Amino acid sequence: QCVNLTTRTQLPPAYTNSFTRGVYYPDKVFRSSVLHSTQDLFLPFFSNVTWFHAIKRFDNPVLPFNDGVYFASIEKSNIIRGWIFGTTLDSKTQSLLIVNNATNVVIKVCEFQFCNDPFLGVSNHKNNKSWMESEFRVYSSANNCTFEYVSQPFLMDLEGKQGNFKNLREFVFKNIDGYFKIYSKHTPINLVRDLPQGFSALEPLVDLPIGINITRFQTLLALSSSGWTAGAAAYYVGYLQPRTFLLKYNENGTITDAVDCALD
Amino acid sequence: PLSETKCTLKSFTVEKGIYQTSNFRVQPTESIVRFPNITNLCPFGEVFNATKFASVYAWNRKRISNCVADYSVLYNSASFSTFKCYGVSPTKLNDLCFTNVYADSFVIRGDEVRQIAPGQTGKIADYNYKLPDDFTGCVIAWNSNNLDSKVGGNYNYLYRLFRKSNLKPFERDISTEIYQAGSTPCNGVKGFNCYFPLQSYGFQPTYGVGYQPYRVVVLSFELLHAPATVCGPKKSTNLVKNKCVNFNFNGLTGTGVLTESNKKFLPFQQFGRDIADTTDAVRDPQTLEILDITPCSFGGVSVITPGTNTSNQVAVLYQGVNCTEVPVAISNVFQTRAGCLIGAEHVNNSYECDIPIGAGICASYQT
Amino acid sequence: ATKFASVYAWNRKRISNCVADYSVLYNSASFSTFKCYGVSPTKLNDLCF
Amino acid sequence: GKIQDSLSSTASALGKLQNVVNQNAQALNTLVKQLSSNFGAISSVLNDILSRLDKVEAEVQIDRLITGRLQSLQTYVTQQLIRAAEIRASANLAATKM
Amino acid sequence: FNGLTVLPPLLTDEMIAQYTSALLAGTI
Ligand SMILES: *[C@@H]1O[C@H](CO)[C@@H](O[C@@H]2O[C@H](CO)[C@@H](O)[C@H](O)[C@H]2NC(C)=O)[C@H](O)[C@H]1NC(C)=O
Ligand SMILES: *[C@@H]1O[C@H](CO)[C@@H](O[C@@H]2O[C@H](CO)[C@@H](O)[C@H](O)[C@H]2NC(C)=O)[C@H](O)[C@H]1NC(C)=O
Ligand SMILES: *[C@@H]1O[C@H](CO)[C@@H](O[C@@H]2O[C@H](CO)[C@@H](O)[C@H](O)[C@H]2NC(C)=O)[C@H](O)[C@H]1NC(C)=O
Ligand SMILES: *[C@@H]1O[C@H](CO)[C@@H](O[C@@H]2O[C@H](CO)[C@@H](O)[C@H](O)[C@H]2NC(C)=O)[C@H](O)[C@H]1NC(C)=O
Ligand SMILES: *[C@@H]1O[C@H](CO)[C@@H](O[C@@H]2O[C@H](CO)[C@@H](O)[C@H](O)[C@H]2NC(C)=O)[C@H](O)[C@H]1NC(C)=O
Ligand SMILES: *[C@@H]1O[C@H](CO)[C@@H](O)[C@H](O)[C@H]1NC(C)=O
Ligand SMILES: *[C@@H]1O[C@H](CO)[C@@H](O)[C@H](O)[C@H]1NC(C)=O
Ligand SMILES: *[C@@H]1O[C@H](CO)[C@@H](O)[C@H](O)[C@H]1NC(C)=O
Ligand SMILES: *[C@@H]1O[C@H](CO)[C@@H](O)[C@H](O)[C@H]1NC(C)=O
Ligand SMILES: *[C@@H]1O[C@H](CO)[C@@H](O)[C@H](O)[C@H]1NC(C)=O
Ligand SMILES: *[C@@H]1O[C@H](CO)[C@@H](O)[C@H](O)[C@H]1NC(C)=O
Repeated sequence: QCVNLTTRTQLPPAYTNSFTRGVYYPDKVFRSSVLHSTQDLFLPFFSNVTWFHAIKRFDNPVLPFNDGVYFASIEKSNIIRGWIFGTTLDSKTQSLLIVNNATNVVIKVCEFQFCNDPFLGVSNHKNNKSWMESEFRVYSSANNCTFEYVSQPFLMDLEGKQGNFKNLREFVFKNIDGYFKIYSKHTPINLVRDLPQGFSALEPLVDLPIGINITRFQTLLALSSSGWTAGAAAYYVGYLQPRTFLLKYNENGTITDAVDCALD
Repeated sequence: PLSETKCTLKSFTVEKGIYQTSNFRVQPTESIVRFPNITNLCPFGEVFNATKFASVYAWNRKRISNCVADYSVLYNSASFSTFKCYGVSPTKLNDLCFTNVYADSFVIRGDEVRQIAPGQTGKIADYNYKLPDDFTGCVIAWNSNNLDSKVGGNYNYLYRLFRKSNLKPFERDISTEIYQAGSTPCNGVKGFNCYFPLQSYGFQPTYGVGYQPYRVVVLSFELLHAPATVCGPKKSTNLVKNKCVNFNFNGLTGTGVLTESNKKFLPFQQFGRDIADTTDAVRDPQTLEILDITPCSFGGVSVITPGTNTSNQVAVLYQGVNCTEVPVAISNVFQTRAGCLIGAEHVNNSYECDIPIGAGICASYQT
Repeated sequence: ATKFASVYAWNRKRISNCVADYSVLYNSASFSTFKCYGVSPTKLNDLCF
Repeated sequence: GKIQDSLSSTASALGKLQNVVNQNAQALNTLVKQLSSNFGAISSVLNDILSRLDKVEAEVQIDRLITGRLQSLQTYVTQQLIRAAEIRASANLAATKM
Repeated sequence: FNGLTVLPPLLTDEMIAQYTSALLAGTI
């Protein structure tokens, strides 16, 4: 099935200042108390990042992927449920799908034919308490395939109702010679609408040998075709640059703080 | 040591003084190799006996991982024509661990094999397939007129004939859009200065040497930046700790003593380094402990001798070495902050210095 | 040219006062030997002699 | 007592001595750092090239390391001489004050 | 560790302290 969810009012995006985030391990080599420096595609400090917010509010536009993108979102009830990566997103060329809805972190690499506004429909909105994927509108066709990955199945919790956000989700996407390196860090925070203040490292979660061309990307939003209610969710998008950084490794060994060379 | 100091002073008599010589070293007691518990064989058999090779303009790249490889069969096989390596030694492939393995499948004209090498030039090396300047690996090819070439003409091995610009290493294009080589813009499927970007190899068994199709395989890999996934046919041996050994971890050679490490390695980290940016801690591929690495003691050998005429007895000093090292010759041993001392009788009653030693010690000749 | 002399009487044809298109020479496959020693083959189109 | 307090006052009062020990550490740290550079070679670990290349092809690659690494000692050792001469001149000044 | 070595000075911190004490003793 395939339905256009244009249940959104035309609102321009917003901006917030990326203070100290977007710092990830440049290599798989351990150091301790070393003031090592490295050059790599990095997000410069104190950068306006495009701000999105889901509330009714269904801001799901297509965003370009020019030279790496840093993503973050303060998450509650696991609203965000996947991402889309590719270069054409019309089954003409190769495309990437990453989905972590409730059970599987499934990654598939096929020339999928998507909807105009792809998503995953979740049933049982304001009735008997449950949340399960009813409308599978992410793609329609699976013409040819080249790769797939499946993590161990699980059962995450999609329940809760609180007055403030309790979980932060960070993810870094970049393709160097076709390797979709993933750097993530989850931090339990207590804020309302602002990006957390502080510094955190980004461990390499997974690195994939996909080796496909990528230009633009999209995210997944979870929910008779029209009309439903969404919770309060926001996320940000930042862009990396070829900027040299200084990295501090504590005596035990991990990134303690980072110093942007060309900031000031 | 008397002969050594004579040799290093270039005289058959040496004055009463302390002279340096060749520095002491602890030889490695044995050799140990550490490899992961991998036993399944790499699919090089199917890689090199694949029935159909993709057209070079759409050359197929296949990944190979988590397997055991033996490139010796390919090296020694006479069925192959040109096995030229560029970053590694062909016989030295078989004692190294590789992070990732690329298999590139494509068939070109035999006369065009020279253009596959890194840094080459030509229409094929520009917009069919190419290598970076720093290619690490080998190239292998062999004639295939016996099977690929057909009497009716093996025209199915297409390739790009036109391109706007020279593409990048390991970059492929599939779109067959009509090329607007001429000044005028163009569309449609044909036209003057509107040329199809493809033209096809014509392969028949009747063609002479050099023009026949060659089944070409290009092997690409990277070393020492990622955890080992493909390793050679070397067999792991039992680990020996706190002894000077010629250790080998996934190809990372070295020389020193291996000890257990208290540094907390994250699961993705396997290579540890110091402020010197040189390996000092490695995770054993067999079991996931952390092994500290340190080269066992080496120090200067400063011979302490009186005048040659006065005496021939000599006291050998090992600079900055604990006496728990080399024995006697090449029951009278002393420890100094400057190092271990052999051949001297330590005494408590003091005199004026004659031969400086280190950390306030001085040697002298007396009953 | 219809006739080329041998190696002893190799003819010299001085070329001057013209704009030279070396790109078409580079692209044509009719030339079996093509190697440059002092310059790069691709950039003959960007220099003046 | 002022000498007691003046010495106790600022930690930079001993800069005439601190800079000396810092610089040899700086030069050594710079000298040590050089081993991590490639000087145009395929790697920076002399054991790597030996295992990575044969006898007849590596023999030129170690030649790349041997030039830069040795040239670093010349730069390092010479820079030690001038400092050694500087200290030697200062010591003679100290001896006169002694 | 890579051929870098620090050899201790011949005069130890105690003796030079005694030297300074000797130098000061005669001075006063
Ligand atoms: C959502 O709306 C878009 C248009 O805003 C639809 O795209 C059109 O699809 C039709 C039929 O597939 C084409 O004939 C049009 O050319 C498309 N428009 C454009 C601008 O290309 C899309 O199909 C809609 N999706 C759904 C599920 O209804
Ligand atoms: C990756 O895909 C993008 C588009 O998805 C390619 O960029 C296009 O390039 C062509 C010709 O260079 C242009 O006509 C298009 O306008 C470009 N589109 C965009 C969105 O930029 C890009 O060349 C591809 N790269 C590789 C290596 O395949
Ligand atoms: C991507 O998937 C499409 C869908 O099948 C493949 O298209 C087929 O290609 C073969 C090869 O010539 C044709 O014989 C079929 O007719 C094509 N299918 C259709 C529906 O036209 C395509 O080959 C796949 N991509 C690759 C690289 O194999
Ligand atoms: C070693 O890494 C851990 C990372 O969590 C840290 O050590 C913790 O230090 C605190 C403060 O004393 C203790 O309460 C914890 O019990 C320690 N955890 C562990 C696992 O040891 C610290 O970042 C590193 N250690 C030091 C000394 O910096
Ligand atoms: C030379 O090495 C020996 C042993 O490796 C050192 O002996 C140790 O001495 C300390 C205290 O002096 C003891 O606590 C240890 O138990 C001793 N080691 C052993 C194995 O018993 C010796 O100290 C070293 N030399 C110097 C000058 O420190
Ligand atoms: C980010 O961009 C917006 C508009 O594009 C601008 O108003 C804002 O000042 C920028 N950020 C900073 C830190 O100036
Ligand atoms: C009532 O709850 C059950 C739970 O098993 C669910 O299957 C059913 O769909 C619910 N009823 C409606 C009308 O959704
Ligand atoms: C992993 O290595 C250990 C140590 O040799 C061995 O006992 C074990 O069988 C290996 N695992 C497998 C699956 O073979
Ligand atoms: C391919 O098959 C032939 C059988 O004739 C065999 O001799 C050869 O070893 C095979 N090649 C590989 C790489 O297995
Ligand atoms: C060594 O000493 C003896 C006397 O003790 C003397 O005869 C001899 O000449 C000395 N050696 C040299 C080389 O002068
Ligand atoms: C030096 O004195 C210590 C006691 O302080 C004694 O144990 C040692 O045997 C003495 N050595 C000599 C050579 O007199």
